[PDB]
Amino acid sequence: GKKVGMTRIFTEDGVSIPVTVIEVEANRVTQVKDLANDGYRAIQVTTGAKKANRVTKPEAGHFAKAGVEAGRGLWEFRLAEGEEFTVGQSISVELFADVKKVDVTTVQSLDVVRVDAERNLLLVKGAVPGATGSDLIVKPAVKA
Amino acid sequence: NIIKQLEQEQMKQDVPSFRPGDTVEVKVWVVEGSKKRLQAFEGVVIAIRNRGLHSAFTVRKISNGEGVERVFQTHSPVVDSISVKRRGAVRKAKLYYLREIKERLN
Amino acid sequence: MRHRNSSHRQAMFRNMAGSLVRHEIIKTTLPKAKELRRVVEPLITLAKTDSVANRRLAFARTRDNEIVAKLFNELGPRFASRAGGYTRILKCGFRAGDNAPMAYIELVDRSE
RNA sequence: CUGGAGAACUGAGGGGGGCUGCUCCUAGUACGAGAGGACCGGAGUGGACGCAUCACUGGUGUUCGGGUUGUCAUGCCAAUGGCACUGCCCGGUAGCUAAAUGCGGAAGAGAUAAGGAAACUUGCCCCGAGAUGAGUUCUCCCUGACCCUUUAAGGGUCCUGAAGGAACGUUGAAGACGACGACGUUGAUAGGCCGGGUGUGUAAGCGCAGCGAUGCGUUGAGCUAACCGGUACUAAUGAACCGUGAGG
RNA sequence: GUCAGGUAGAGAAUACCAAGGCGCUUGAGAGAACUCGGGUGAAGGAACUAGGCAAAAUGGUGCCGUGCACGCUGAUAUGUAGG
Repeated sequence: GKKVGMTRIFTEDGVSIPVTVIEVEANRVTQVKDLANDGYRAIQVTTGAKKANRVTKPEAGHFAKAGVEAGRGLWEFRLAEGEEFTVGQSISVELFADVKKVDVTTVQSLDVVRVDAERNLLLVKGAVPGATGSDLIVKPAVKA
Repeated sequence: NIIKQLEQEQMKQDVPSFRPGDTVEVKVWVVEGSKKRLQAFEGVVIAIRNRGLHSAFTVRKISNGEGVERVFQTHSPVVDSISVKRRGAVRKAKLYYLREIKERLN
Repeated sequence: MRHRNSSHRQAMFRNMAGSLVRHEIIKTTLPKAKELRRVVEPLITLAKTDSVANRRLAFARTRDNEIVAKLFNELGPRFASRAGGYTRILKCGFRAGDNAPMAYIELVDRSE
């Protein structure tokens, strides 16, 4: 996701929680790594959009192979042998609904305040590294 | 625009209009174990910070012996109502010099 | 960490800005020309609309009656339809004295 | 199992780390002849050190704005500007700093010693192929001619300049050794012109009364830099250089 | 050693000007890895050190307290005691 400023939310009881507000477009998978080829399980995902004239076709061909629209940058995360993903699958922010602690890259064990899909938005209690408009990686807290 | 859209619904439009140097009464919720009480605070506004959802104002109260300053968050749920008693006729944005007033009749 | 003294810097731009208006073109170092823009166009924008207060404020800057007369009379109307970008910078090699990058800075006019 | 580029991963090894104390439930329990009264595990509340670090809480801010003393210039009064440490004092919207706020140490697994512990080896966080089994996985570009000829990774001539990258120019909050984030005309990164918000808190000019020093109407208005929301009628344009043409 | 104007001020200090004398014999852009020197910056104002040293604070006089007045006075008086 992309960091978009910071604000606070007031609760009904009265306390105010300072929240880092992160915008997370739909993340669309581009490549799936497996034991047979890469020796490990991971999925490569992209986000955003890039100008056609500026995206070099070595990546465009790589994107076109998966039917994926050219995004900005590429990231991939290792799997936990408990989930499966297919090339071209679109991943939205609702996956964070069931998890209360998240890791933002690293500042770890941050409470999640609110998640919505209609506006592709995620909320984190605290501060995260980087200025506004920077790229952030949000994953569930490992220290359970 | 993402930030602004997020705070518009959180802000409250029932904010009364007051100016620095005005005598203000503000009601604040109080929690004592399991009860909600309304506490009334009397004082004079000596500073207002306008930032939208983060807008706040400082009120100085001359207590029994010494003054007490209190910074209220305008849009916080803790504050319930704000009422103006006197229309102070000052010509300064921040009245910090009262640490060490006329009436506007307008 | 950035993420002449102030008085000298302010006076120099005030003088150079007046000379630019008077002559419509001047030869100066490229960094000076770039920084001069942030002082020059704001004058022309103010001159687009004429008022007693604007005339006085325009005088408070450049402290010259000739320039104010030059403004509000033809620089105003000549740039009324133009939304910014009243200045043009042309690089003209380097100064022989100290190899400084020099450039002509000239208002978009003189199309006779 | 050595052709020439732009990305995403596997992580051996190495470096920074194994905070402390108290209360409550477990419990008028274990041990002991009574009183006194657990330890561990779990949860919660402070302080110290380090990373991240600004929506909200303070301070600072030599450019903008309000007020003012002595003197001077702009042929004048009023209205300004420059100098006297930023003339002196009182504040603030962006960037930089913490007192405040927020996160991390704990738990689990194989191997302990003494007689199955906070130390070692891990898990968590940051960095990592000048770590030679020699570029894994994915993707983009390339099938061009004659002589000499001791006939073989030999030399010379002619034709060609892809993918990708660098320079110059508009930006540089990565903290000046700079090949780095993006954008460079199907083009809003910066320097302007507008609108909105904040700060400053009643300007210039005009009018009534007092015919003075103030205040009111005009007017919650005028002004406002690095920022927010729009607009290319200005300028980053169009030719080179560098890197090749089927891989022992 | 002498001659050294106007305003402000007790003065021969200091600041601001006229006349006169000058820009001092390398410059244009970019910002600080804090080598140096000032103003300002929360305060349990001594948590530093042998010594609160050097800074800062401070200084005055439309004065009755062993706290008050201070930049301007429609008017008293369109200049009051008086040389």
